[PDB]
Amino acid sequence: PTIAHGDGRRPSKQRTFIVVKNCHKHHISTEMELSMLDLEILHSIPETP
Amino acid sequence: MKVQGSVDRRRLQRRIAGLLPPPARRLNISRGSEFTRDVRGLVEEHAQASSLSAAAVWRAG
Repeated sequence: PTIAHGDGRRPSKQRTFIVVKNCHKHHISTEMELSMLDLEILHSIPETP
Repeated sequence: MKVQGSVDRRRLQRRIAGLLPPPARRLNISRGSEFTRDVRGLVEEHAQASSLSAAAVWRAG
């Protein structure tokens, strides 16, 4: 908005702005280690208790 | 029958069947039908190989 002034010499023009916003990008990591004994006895098949 | 025997062919077969490599990934570029039936599999396998949520990633591991 704007106020309309009289004593001011030339009436203020109405105002519009263009605002360009940027999106930041953040990436996130974690590491998990797993043993080959697990990764194998998983592929195998159980038969006994 | 007369003797039991000391080993189980069933167990030997099932224990090997888990050590054969995964097959190749073909892609027919001569028939449209087969081409699509393979590209569908391509997208399914990417999902299964890169989606954390499932354990199938860790299996393909």
